[PDB]
Amino acid sequence: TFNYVIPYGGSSSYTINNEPVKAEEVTVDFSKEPSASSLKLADKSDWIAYTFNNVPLMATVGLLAGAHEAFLHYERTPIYGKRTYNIIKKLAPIVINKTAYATLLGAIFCATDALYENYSGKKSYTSGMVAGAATGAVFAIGRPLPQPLVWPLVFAAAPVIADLFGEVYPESMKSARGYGTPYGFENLDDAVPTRNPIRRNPHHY
Amino acid sequence: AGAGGPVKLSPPVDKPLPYNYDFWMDNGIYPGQPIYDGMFGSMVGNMSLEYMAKGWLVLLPILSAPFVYEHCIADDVTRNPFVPRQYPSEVREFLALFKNGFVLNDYSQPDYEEMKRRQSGLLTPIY
Amino acid sequence: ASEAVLRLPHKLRVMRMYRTGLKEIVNWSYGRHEFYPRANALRMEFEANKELSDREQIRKLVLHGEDLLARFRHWEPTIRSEFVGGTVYGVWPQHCKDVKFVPNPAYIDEFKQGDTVLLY
Amino acid sequence: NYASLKADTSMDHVFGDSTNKLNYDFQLMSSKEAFFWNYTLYPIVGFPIFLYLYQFNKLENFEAEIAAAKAAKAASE
Amino acid sequence: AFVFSTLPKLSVLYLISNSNIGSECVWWGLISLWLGSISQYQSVFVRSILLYSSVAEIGLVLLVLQEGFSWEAFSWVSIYFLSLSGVWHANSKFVSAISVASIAGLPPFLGFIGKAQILKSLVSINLGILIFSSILAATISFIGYLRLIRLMYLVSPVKWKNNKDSSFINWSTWMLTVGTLPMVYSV
Amino acid sequence: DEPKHQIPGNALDNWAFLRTYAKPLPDMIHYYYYVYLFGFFFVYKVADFPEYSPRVLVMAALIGSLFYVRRDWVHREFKDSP
Amino acid sequence: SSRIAGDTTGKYTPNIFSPETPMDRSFSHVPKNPFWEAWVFRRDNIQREFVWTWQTIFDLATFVGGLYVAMYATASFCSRQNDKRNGYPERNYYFSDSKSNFVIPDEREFY
Amino acid sequence: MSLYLFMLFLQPLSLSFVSRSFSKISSLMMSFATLWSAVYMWFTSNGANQTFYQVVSWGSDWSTFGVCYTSLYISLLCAFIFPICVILVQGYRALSILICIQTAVSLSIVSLHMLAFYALFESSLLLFFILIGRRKYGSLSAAYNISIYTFISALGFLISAFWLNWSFGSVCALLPNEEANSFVAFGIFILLWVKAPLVPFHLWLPEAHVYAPTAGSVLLAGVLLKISIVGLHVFFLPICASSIVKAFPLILSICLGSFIFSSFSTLKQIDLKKIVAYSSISHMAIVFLSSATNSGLGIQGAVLYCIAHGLISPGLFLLVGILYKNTNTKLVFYLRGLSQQAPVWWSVWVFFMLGNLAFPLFPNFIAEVVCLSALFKNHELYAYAFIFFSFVGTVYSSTVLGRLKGGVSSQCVDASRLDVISWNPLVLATVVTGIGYM
Ligand SMILES: CCCCCCCCCCCCCCCCCC(=O)OC[C@H](COP(=O)([O-])OCC(O)COP(=O)([O-])OC[C@@H](COC(=O)CCCCCCCCCCCCCCCCC)OC(=O)CCCCCCCCCCCCCCCCC)OC(=O)CCCCCCCCCCCCCCCCC
Ligand SMILES: CCCCCCCCCCCCCCCCCC(=O)OC[C@H](COP(=O)([O-])OCC(O)COP(=O)([O-])OC[C@@H](COC(=O)CCCCCCCCCCCCCCCCC)OC(=O)CCCCCCCCCCCCCCCCC)OC(=O)CCCCCCCCCCCCCCCCC
Ligand SMILES: CCCCCCCCCCCCCCCCCC(=O)OC[C@H](COP(=O)([O-])OCC(O)COP(=O)([O-])OC[C@@H](COC(=O)CCCCCCCCCCCCCCCCC)OC(=O)CCCCCCCCCCCCCCCCC)OC(=O)CCCCCCCCCCCCCCCCC
Ligand SMILES: CCCCCCCCCCCCCCCCCC(=O)O[C@@H](COC(=O)CCCCCCCCCCCCCCC)COP(=O)(O)OCC[N+](C)(C)C
Ligand SMILES: CCCCCCCCCCCCCCCCCCCC(=O)O[C@H](COC(=O)CCCCCCCCCCCCCC)COP(=O)(O)OCCN
Ligand SMILES: CCCCCCCCCCCCCCCCCCCC(=O)O[C@H](COC(=O)CCCCCCCCCCCCCC)COP(=O)(O)OCCN
Ligand SMILES: CCCCCCCCCCCCCCCCCCCC(=O)O[C@H](COC(=O)CCCCCCCCCCCCCC)COP(=O)(O)OCCN
Repeated sequence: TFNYVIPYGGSSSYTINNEPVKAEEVTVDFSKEPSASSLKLADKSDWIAYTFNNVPLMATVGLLAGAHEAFLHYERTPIYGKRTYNIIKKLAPIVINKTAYATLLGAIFCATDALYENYSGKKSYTSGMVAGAATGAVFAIGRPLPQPLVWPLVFAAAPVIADLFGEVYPESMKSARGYGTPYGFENLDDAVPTRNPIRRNPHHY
Repeated sequence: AGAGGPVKLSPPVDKPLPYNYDFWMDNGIYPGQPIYDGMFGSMVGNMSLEYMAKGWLVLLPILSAPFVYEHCIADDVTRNPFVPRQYPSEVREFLALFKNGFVLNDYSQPDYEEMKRRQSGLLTPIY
Repeated sequence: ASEAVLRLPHKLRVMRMYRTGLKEIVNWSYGRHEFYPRANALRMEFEANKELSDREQIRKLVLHGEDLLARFRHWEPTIRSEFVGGTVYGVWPQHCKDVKFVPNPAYIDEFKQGDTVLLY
Repeated sequence: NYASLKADTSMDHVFGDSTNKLNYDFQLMSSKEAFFWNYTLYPIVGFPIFLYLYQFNKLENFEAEIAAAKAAKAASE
Repeated sequence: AFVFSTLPKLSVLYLISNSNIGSECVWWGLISLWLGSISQYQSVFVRSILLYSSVAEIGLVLLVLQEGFSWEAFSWVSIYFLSLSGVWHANSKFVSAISVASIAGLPPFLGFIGKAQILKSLVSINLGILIFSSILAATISFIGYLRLIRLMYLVSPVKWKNNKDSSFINWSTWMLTVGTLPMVYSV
Repeated sequence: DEPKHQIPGNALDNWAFLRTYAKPLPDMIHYYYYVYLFGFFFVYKVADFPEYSPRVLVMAALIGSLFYVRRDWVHREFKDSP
Repeated sequence: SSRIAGDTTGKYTPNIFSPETPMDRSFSHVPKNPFWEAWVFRRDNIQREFVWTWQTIFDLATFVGGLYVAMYATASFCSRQNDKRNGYPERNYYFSDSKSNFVIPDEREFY
Repeated sequence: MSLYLFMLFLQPLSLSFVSRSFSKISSLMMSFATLWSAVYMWFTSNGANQTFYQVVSWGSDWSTFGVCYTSLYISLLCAFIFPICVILVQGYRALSILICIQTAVSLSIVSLHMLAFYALFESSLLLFFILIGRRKYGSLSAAYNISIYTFISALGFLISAFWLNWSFGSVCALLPNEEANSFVAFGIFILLWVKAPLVPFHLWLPEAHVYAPTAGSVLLAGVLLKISIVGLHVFFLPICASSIVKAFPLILSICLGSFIFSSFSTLKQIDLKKIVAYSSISHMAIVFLSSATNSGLGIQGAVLYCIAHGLISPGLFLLVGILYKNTNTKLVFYLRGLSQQAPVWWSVWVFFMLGNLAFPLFPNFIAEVVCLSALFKNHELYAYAFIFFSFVGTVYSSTVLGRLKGGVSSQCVDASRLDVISWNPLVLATVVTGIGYM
């Protein structure tokens, strides 16, 4: 409007609908659909199955962290001097404990997420928040004062961030095209494509 | 002499200042004062808040006794020995419109119920 | 009783109690005519117990008189206007000399007045 | 450089000594007391809010009761 | 270091774009973006700040190039070359400041156009995680570039060698300033 | 003289704590070799990993960030003992 | 011991070598106080004495969060009343879960 | 319009060719010429053209410039207030930085392209880092704060602009586009959230103002805060109205909370500049809420209040700067007896403080009345909340005035001829707007 007399923006009729018009005459899709593996892992029906399918990721991350710390300890120890102690006995707890703690935290998160979703019966943000909060509570069992408040918050926030930018964002902005005519405005006289642009072939790596 | 009277100057600060020193108002003359008198330090007349509350507790019933009778115990019919001022129909109808009017308490009138409901009007605008 | 009063010796404490009681007699009175009988009554009250030597009884008397003088503190002390706590105290305070006045302020390096950005 | 920290004792005889100090500890209200007084005073401040809530609730309840009775009268008849 | 941190990249980007060498995985660019930004912020030495900036940016560029945006990577590499030339061949404080600003992506300089091409490409693919990471990592990188600006004009008197060999350096600074308006069509 | 921030701790105790970083420093090539090797094998393996939910991925990233130990931290605390 | 720096006629010169102190802008500066300066420093740098204690958390949550909650609840009530007043269908607000798509009233439509 | 833009481009250009000794005189003459060109732009703006008074394009969508009601008022305010900043600043380096900042800001207001808007407003990012972080009187902390807050908000705005340019195909305001996306609305909103200080993103402002030079503080409060309202009216409400209506309870919560917390924080301040900075933060909340109502009464009220603030805050910052030059202190505790010692400074200070409290003969009163009317149009409680809490501003202002008004002082610290000359235009403008020539 760019005036001071009437409200800015506009209004669209709710009664009047515009019949959908295809973006192009022929649509070629270079985006592959989700794999059967993805759907299997995503299935939260059985909490135990869901947990056991998704823990490998947490275990791997714990193993990488433990390997990192163990290597740092091993690198410093001197080869030239003989050591009374056994290095593996010193280093094995590091890796084992890190992997176990990571797996336990990821198990708690996955279990609570599946159990809440089943009990509630709906896929919602709350399920992620309560799983994160429970994981952060387990993380901060014996930590000083600030940490009990901070970790349940950071952990609860992480599934919120994942849901907003991993699931809601793409579905929200699926229609936008970028070529031909703007999604909403097809009356405007813009070049109309016979086929959609294919910027890349479907990936295979 | 109103002008030129002697004054005592407040001593310069010579010790670490308290964090909440902004509660003290000092212009440089000797008797500095709190931001709000009675917030701290000497209290006027040596009377605490508890003393004032006990006084108000003793006083409040005696002061409220006249008002509670007429407003609550008494009723329109029994409040006064006469009816509200009688007006011609054209004048009376207009006067009855005013919510803050004095003609709404005429029990003798056949429109008493409506007038009473008008007097106890809306708390806030409906729209 | 305040700490400063408490630290005082016995003699100074009783002198202070008499002084404060006389001032409070003045504050609660409606005229100078009332003051004279009340002040004579206060004098007689102190004179009556002056010869007491029992320390415990003296302490009891002092403490009670201090509680009475604390409760009967006036909301409005009668203070001379020119003294601290007075209406005309500080109304137009006398200015001290040695005031630092900068003459012709705008004409000192008039062209280059302003803030500079120094850089490294 | 800095101002002198030495006081002036010229008027000490006339207006009294500065020996007596304030007894305040310069600390604020307790947290428990503050919670009570904030949650008491703020509702008093927001008196219009409660009047609007009261009237709106009364209106909505009346309207719902009217609808219920209307339904009842429109069912049999 | 300057010639071998810019020139080699063009060949690899051309190979990737022309030979369809792209993967569905976004972890590697996301990692490069975050690691580079955090390491740039925690690095005391100025050479490490400049080296980690290239890691972060080339991670983002890798993510953009996998999705088919060849034109934007070829324009980015050219702007990045011109931006890096003046910071690396430091002789004048002003040239170095304009270079750091262009690497940072400030709008009056050509560096803004180069960053804009990548960011514009990112919004088309519509991946939320990448956009969020990009914003936060860019802020962290900006703190490192502010550190560089602080070191030159706000920390201590600076004296540098009089290496008066600015072959293309004056031209590069001019091309950075002036080039924004001609290349505005791209973004 | 100007007001300055109070430094917690005694001067000699803080300096002693700072001196625990002055230890034989390994070369970074040893760490880099292993990271390059395992990273190459990891990239090859990653193509075969199952597709994970975004929420699980983000949680794994959080756990990894929390469990990551800075190289300086191990360096300061490393003791050649059982 | 003092001299007038400013010259109205415009023939102003700074006598940097004058034995007598110039009455320049620096003449009127107020003398600082060692204790006041330290108070100013302490007041500005009050983040150093911040400590996370249950009392601090309680006070913060009760006043800041409490006000924010009260304000949100009031705004939601006012929006609900306005929607009822205007006759508009329940609007789809961000956190409200409404099975209605109404957001902006149609200017052409008569409500 | 073309004359204004040309004068704007000439002002930075002139410095390159000046003698380095005539810099201040040339800069002042250029500032006055830019003001006169702005008056010419006002003369050549016909009210008959209701939508945009004038639009000029120089070959591309980026070079599309135009003036509307908001743009016209803000541009005139910037041109009116710049001469004061110029005279207050000394040195070629300082002049160069200030003139570049002004050119970038003044070009941003008239820009009609989101990407061009971003290019022009954020160009003055390093210049503020350098200005606020100057060698002796600056703070690096404040510079880092302002720079990081600006970069993060403007980057979010840039991402939203890129999506709008990809989806619609253009990002020019003159092309009617509507979006219901909440991510894009949030991206555009975050810039407005930070630039116009709103709790909890207001921390950058007070630090910057305290450690900025008086010319910088005057420019910042006078017009830099207003750049948010141009972005709202020109780049947010046309496209993202649906999201402002969807989030109105949240917007109202955040704006009222900003107003309350900022007012309470102003009570704990001992530095005059911090007091003026927190007053600005409190005042910005009403403008933001009024514009978000998307009503005629609100948009006009917000712009009017912005002009009133852009006339009252520079005055207070100027008087504070003059006092600091005279005394080298900003602590209210050290400053006493200012009534007796500076009767002329005190009169203007009291007048400006009365203006800040929105008294009837000041522009703030009319502006506040209009903004409150817009809030009352939305809901009665909305207006009541804002009206009630206004007393907190009175408490802090009264306490400050009382501390400054009386006491014992041995220093005559009054304004010189130069200081009165600098505030006279601001006083006259305040009076004229107060009498109803808004
Ligand atoms: C005079 C006429 C010039 C007008 C047009 C030019 C075309 C005719 C060439 C005529 C020569 C003039 C040179 C100008 C352009 C150079 C191109 C070129 O030459 O080859 C192109 C031409 C054919 O290729 P093409 O036209 O590109 O099209 C092929 C396909 O379309 C595939 O190619 P494609 O990549 O172009 O595909 C289209 C592309 C779309 O691509 C485009 O749109 C390109 C945009 C143009 C940008 C221009 C900047 C590029 C920088 C290079 C500067 C030129 C250097 C000159 C080098 C050669 C000198 C002769 O779509 C894409 O998405 C691909 C991405 C492309 C890259 C992205 C563009 C961004 C570039 C970076 C910009 C960032 C800004 C940085 C700074 C900017 C500041 C302002 O080749 C020839 O004609 C023969 C080459 C012969 C050259 C030398 C031989 C003569 C001498 C022989 C013996 C030499 C020894 C003796 C020495 C004698 C002197 C001592
Ligand atoms: C047997 C050989 C031993 C190695 C074992 C394995 C060998 C490698 C095999 C395969 C390697 C490929 C994959 C490994 C990770 C990729 C990184 C890499 O390889 O670079 C080379 C790297 C050395 O490169 P460099 O350039 O020489 O060192 C640069 C640093 O400055 C180094 O200097 P610095 O360490 O002294 O400084 C560390 C600095 C460096 O900074 C970083 O680490 C940046 C990384 C941040 C995130 C990375 C991207 C995340 C995306 C992951 C993508 C997958 C998920 C998809 C979606 C997720 C969306 C984010 O970070 C810190 O300051 C410590 C904090 C840790 C992260 C900071 C973020 C905290 C956020 C949490 C918030 C909670 C706080 C709230 C309360 C706060 C109160 C106010 O080598 C390794 O570190 C490998 C060790 C493997 C341990 C990784 C632990 C988990 C791995 C996956 C989790 C993903 C997060 C990454 C966390 C830490 C990774 C460094
Ligand atoms: C045809 C008929 C003829 C009619 C004339 C028509 C011709 C049209 C234009 C011709 C005019 C000459 C152009 C001037 C070139 C040199 C200017 C310069 O060096 O600046 C400082 C210089 C002062 O020199 P100095 O005091 O003797 O000492 C400097 C020493 O060399 C070193 O001193 P330092 O080491 O102590 O450094 C301290 C530094 C503190 O450190 C910093 O702050 C560094 C910050 C990094 C850059 C600042 C970032 C923000 C700058 C925003 C741009 C300002 C305009 C804002 C408008 C928004 C535009 C999107 O502070 C400064 O240097 C000044 C602060 C503000 C100036 C920054 C603006 C300059 C931007 C780039 C300059 C152009 C160089 C190109 C090089 C060409 C070949 C080498 O010139 C000035 O008087 C102020 C700047 C004038 C700006 C106009 C230049 C145009 C740039 C705007 C970009 C728009 C695109 C270009 C199109 C222009 C029209 C086609
Ligand atoms: C549409 C254009 C925009 C797109 C940009 C890309 C296209 C480029 C278009 C213009 C390119 C201009 C490149 C500018 C280079 C600047 C010139 C230069 O570097 O000269 C050097 C050259 O230095 C040398 O090493 C000379 C060696 C070779 C000389 C030139 C080689 C010429 C070969 C033929 C080139 C013709 C092209 C062939 C057919 C296209 C001299 O500098 P120094 O003496 O080393 O130090 C300077 C000292 N100081 C400035 C401080 C005083
Ligand atoms: C940058 C965003 C990160 C959030 C920052 C918040 C502050 C961090 C503190 C950590 C707290 C953990 C994160 C909580 C934020 C979510 C908001 C809570 C609201 C809420 O509980 O409603 C849920 C939906 O909200 C939602 O989950 C979607 C709301 C989106 C979050 C807010 C977006 C804007 C915030 C940005 C403010 C400033 C940015 C700076 C960080 C339930 O929904 P439901 O569907 O489950 O219904 C229930 C049917 N069972
Ligand atoms: C960790 C962070 C937080 C931890 C601590 C938080 C503790 C705060 C909890 C209480 C805070 C105040 C209470 C407000 C929320 C009460 C419960 C919310 C549910 C609700 O909306 O009920 C409405 C409350 O009344 C209302 O509409 C609001 C009444 C109270 C507002 C006025 C009180 C103070 C006034 C001060 C000014 C603030 C507002 C200024 C505009 C009335 O129910 P409904 O009819 O709307 O039905 C709507 C369907 N539930
Ligand atoms: C917790 C209180 C919220 C704090 C914000 C207070 C006031 C902000 C209002 C700004 C006005 C316009 C912004 C539009 C929405 C922003 C926040 C609205 C509240 C919100 O989070 O709603 C969510 C949807 O919004 C979204 O999905 C987007 C959320 C924002 C994204 C965060 C960062 C995005 C940055 C992207 C940069 C540019 C990207 C451009 C491509 C979920 O609500 P729901 O509808 O699902 O209800 C389910 C509950 N049961």
